[PDB]
Amino acid sequence: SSHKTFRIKRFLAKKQKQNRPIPQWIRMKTGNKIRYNSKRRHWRRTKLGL
Amino acid sequence: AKIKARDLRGKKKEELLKQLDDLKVELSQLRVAKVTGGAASKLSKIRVVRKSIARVLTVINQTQKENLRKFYKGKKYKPLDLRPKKTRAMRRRLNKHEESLKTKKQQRKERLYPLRKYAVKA
Amino acid sequence: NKHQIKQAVKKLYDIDVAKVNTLIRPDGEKKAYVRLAPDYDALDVANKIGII
RNA sequence: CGCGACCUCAGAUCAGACGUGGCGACCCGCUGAAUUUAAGCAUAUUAGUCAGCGGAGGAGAAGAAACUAACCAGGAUUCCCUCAGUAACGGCGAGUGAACAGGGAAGAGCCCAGCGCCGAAUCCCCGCCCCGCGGCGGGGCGCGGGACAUGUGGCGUACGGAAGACCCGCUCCCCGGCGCCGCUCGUGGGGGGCCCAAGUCCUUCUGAUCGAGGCCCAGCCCGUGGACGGUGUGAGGCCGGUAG
RNA sequence: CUAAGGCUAAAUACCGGCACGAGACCGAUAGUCAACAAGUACCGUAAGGGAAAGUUGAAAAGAACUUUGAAGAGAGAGUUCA
RNA sequence: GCGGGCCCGGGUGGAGCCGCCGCAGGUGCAGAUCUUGGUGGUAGUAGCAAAUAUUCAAACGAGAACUUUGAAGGCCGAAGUGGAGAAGGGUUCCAUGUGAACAGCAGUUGAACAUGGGUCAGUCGGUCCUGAGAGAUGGGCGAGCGCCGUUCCGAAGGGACGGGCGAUGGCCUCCGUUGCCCUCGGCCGAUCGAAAGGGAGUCGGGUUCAGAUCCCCGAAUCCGGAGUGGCGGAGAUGGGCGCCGCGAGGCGUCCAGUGCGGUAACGCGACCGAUCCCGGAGAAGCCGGCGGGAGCCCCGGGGAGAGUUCUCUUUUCUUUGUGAA
RNA sequence: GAGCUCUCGCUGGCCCUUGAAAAUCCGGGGGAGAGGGUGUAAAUCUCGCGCCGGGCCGUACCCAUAUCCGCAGCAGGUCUCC
RNA sequence: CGACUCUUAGCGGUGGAUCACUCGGCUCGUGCGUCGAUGAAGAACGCAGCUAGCUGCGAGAAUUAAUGUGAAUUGCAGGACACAUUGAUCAUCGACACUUCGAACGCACUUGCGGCCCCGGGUUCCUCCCGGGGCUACGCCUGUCUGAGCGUCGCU
Ligand SMILES: [Mg+2]
Ligand SMILES: [Mg+2]
Ligand SMILES: [Mg+2]
Ligand SMILES: [Mg+2]
Ligand SMILES: [Mg+2]
Ligand SMILES: [Mg+2]
Ligand SMILES: [Mg+2]
Ligand SMILES: [Mg+2]
Ligand SMILES: [Mg+2]
Ligand SMILES: [Mg+2]
Ligand SMILES: [Mg+2]
Ligand SMILES: [Mg+2]
Ligand SMILES: [Mg+2]
Ligand SMILES: [Mg+2]
Ligand SMILES: [Mg+2]
Ligand SMILES: [Mg+2]
Ligand SMILES: [Mg+2]
Ligand SMILES: [Mg+2]
Ligand SMILES: [Mg+2]
Ligand SMILES: [Mg+2]
Ligand SMILES: [Mg+2]
Ligand SMILES: [Mg+2]
Repeated sequence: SSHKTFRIKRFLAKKQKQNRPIPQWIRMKTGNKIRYNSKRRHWRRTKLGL
Repeated sequence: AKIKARDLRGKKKEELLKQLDDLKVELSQLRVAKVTGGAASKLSKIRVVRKSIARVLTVINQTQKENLRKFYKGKKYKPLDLRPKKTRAMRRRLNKHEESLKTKKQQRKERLYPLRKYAVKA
Repeated sequence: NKHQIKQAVKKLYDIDVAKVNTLIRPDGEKKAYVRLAPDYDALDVANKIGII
């Protein structure tokens, strides 16, 4: 909106930082059952209904 | 290079502050090296320096609070952080002196008619 | 604050600052441009701190 | 024209404390229906129930008769069985519906106001000294303050009480510290940590035995230990444990 | 019996909390919605609604290397009792 | 074996299973427009037809109708298919790389995926003010969470000047601060409420792959502080009297001196002043007509660059300026 | 040049419609008080310069026959300037 | 003998039914039975060398101190440690520490505006300015101080 508040900007920054994929070296751990992030958020669907 | 609390217990306050300043300078340099590529050996020192800073600050705080509660030991009124902190209800509990307190009537009754030991069938 | 940034830079790197421009990056971190006085050179202090 | 007491009433970033919210299975105080049944439905029933509000603890509430009974009487409160689907209530329809006594679990009794006698004999706060002070107490020293006679404390409360008269035998209970011996029932009270038996025996299957056969008596050893789990299958004896 | 004043533990209750034990109970469409990054992903402005999803192998020993193809994909070879 | 079903043979499978005597049950499916999951015919079928339109050559590339470059032909035709914002979105923005999946064909392309990078303010806005309204205290009601109401059943301003006292601090000269005493004092309800209302003050050039009235360069401006006033200038250096000196001028004394000019409207760089009172600005509807200024368009020319020139055309096309203060 | 747009200024017409508040700034009426006393001072709603500071938050991009809402790159909807 | 179609069988596809496994549920029972203004429950934002989620933690931020045990953690490097040394990891946890909202407490919720004291930068307290530290909510009890009343009285 280019007129966002500080709280909204912090929320968007945290979501953007969380949107990254899972690192590869996690898969090499002994007790690992995770194959992909499965929580990736795209900006076309799942429009983050603030 | 290992920092242990045993040596830090006896050191003076100014020496501990200087050591803390040196450790913070080293941590800043380690961050600068981290953002400039650096190396695995340099990057592994970040945790060591952070834990050394934590140890120095813990020693400082423990010594300061021990001295402060030594100063207030005996005063009727003490700072809130130095007061015992058990629970909200337990601090509202009775003083343990009023529980043992008995009225003159109760003391008269107990003194005049104490509970006695007895046996039957003999 | 910008005053705090100016004083911190002055105390750390033994430098005098002309002005500071700050912004909040779209990741949660604060980015500050520290303008150096004409007496000192940014390249020299950058070499001294290690970045190049 | 002002000052000095008292009574009512305000201000405080005045000194020291207290309440606010959360959980809410169980508990206490209010408010509080309609689905449903009556083969319809309005009293009834659903139901002092759900929904809503407030308030605590480890339990809460209740509790020591302005009682039950009518008997040759019982005797605080709480819970179990029975009383009893009974007395009773109810378009006397559908339906609703206790209490007493009896047998048990447990069992504990008490305190004020008033009435009156003691020189307020009473209580709170601030200063100093001594002890311990991490659930801030005890004693002493303060013509240092305040509360209180519009009533504090001692005796004393329905089971009677107070004071004298003079009959009888006589004088240990509680609180705060200083340390000490017995480790105090699941047969050493609670919490934590480290440990305590015996085949990897001989052949033979298998990728791998913990399988099969055999070994001074079902076989070799332990057994107050033959639960369990792990170990490349199905292990009392490989390992942790198990019993004590 | 002596109301219009007050206190009191025990026998009682405990689908929440802390730490344990057990089962003629279910065995991944069952059993709590949730055996798994589950009150998560996701939906609605909101009060709220709310999943699907366990299994290589004893041991990754997870297929070196050669060959066709741009690659996805194959043909040989190798590991493993498989 | 009438049957419910059962016993053997073969293959796969790799770790538990069954008979008999009794006990117990969440114990037998073909249907419930049953619940969940999967799979067929339809079917390589309907369809990939709203808004005029593409073609040639080259490059990268394994691969080109869809990418890029150049040329040609077109459309949107300044109420645009152009250039910028508000709400909303939230990294979709920029650079590089891949072509697993998506972009209902394809793709060497993408708003896809993976790495990194990017948002710079006294002057642009929030922040300040109040509007419609919302909502505490006082007060009242309510079993209660709370509700009514915003001046109504309030000891509602903790502020200020001048004077006095007391104290400290700083060359206790001089001043500040704080405390007390006297004195002065209407407001009108705490507070919230507009990124389009009110609200002082910044523009020009350059600059990035992506930011610039924000960065750099150059010119300004607003608010606040300014004590010891940093300076100059205004209050300012007038007259009379008694002397000295040829005179300019110098000395002593009395005073005036909080400015000056114009008949006037008003003007000159300033040109003491409190509690108090008055006024103005902020601060205003819609519509018509006319006039001034600017930007753009139009015409006659000069230059500079340029398409046509098979005939004509002193040719047609583009440009030809200066910020705030 | 009744040329288009913006702006400034006059002049009218309409209302049983009369078309915002506050913050903030300024001018004026008074003289409570101050000044030094004949070269100086108190004052300058500060006349011209000179010195110091201005903190916090937003700033990318789309803004629509593809970056928003309609389950989507949906012939729909969505407030403005040149 | 063709193609297509129908039944059966072998093999190969889609699918995940059945069986066997289970660090998960359901039910009953035992003991204990503890939140918060010294700041609860909950929420937000951050913390790892490489770290998205889960879990853990709070600028001392994948944990500090102390105690017990005693040679590791591990997906890779790096390594601290000499494991003849309080000594790696673990468990316990009694010391210390514990960002922002939230009963949430200077006023509102924008992370915007303030007042009262102290210290430092600037000063040589001089007020502007900057940084740091401690306070500033409501109700209520006891007590203190300062007050009002044509409330009831006493002296002058
Ligand atoms: Mg959309
Ligand atoms: Mg008594
Ligand atoms: Mg009926
Ligand atoms: Mg019926
Ligand atoms: Mg009916
Ligand atoms: Mg009833
Ligand atoms: Mg009671
Ligand atoms: Mg009874
Ligand atoms: Mg009967
Ligand atoms: Mg009495
Ligand atoms: Mg086993
Ligand atoms: Mg075994
Ligand atoms: Mg053993
Ligand atoms: Mg399930
Ligand atoms: Mg067709
Ligand atoms: Mg057309
Ligand atoms: Mg456009
Ligand atoms: Mg792009
Ligand atoms: Mg396609
Ligand atoms: Mg406002
Ligand atoms: Mg922009
Ligand atoms: Mg389209």
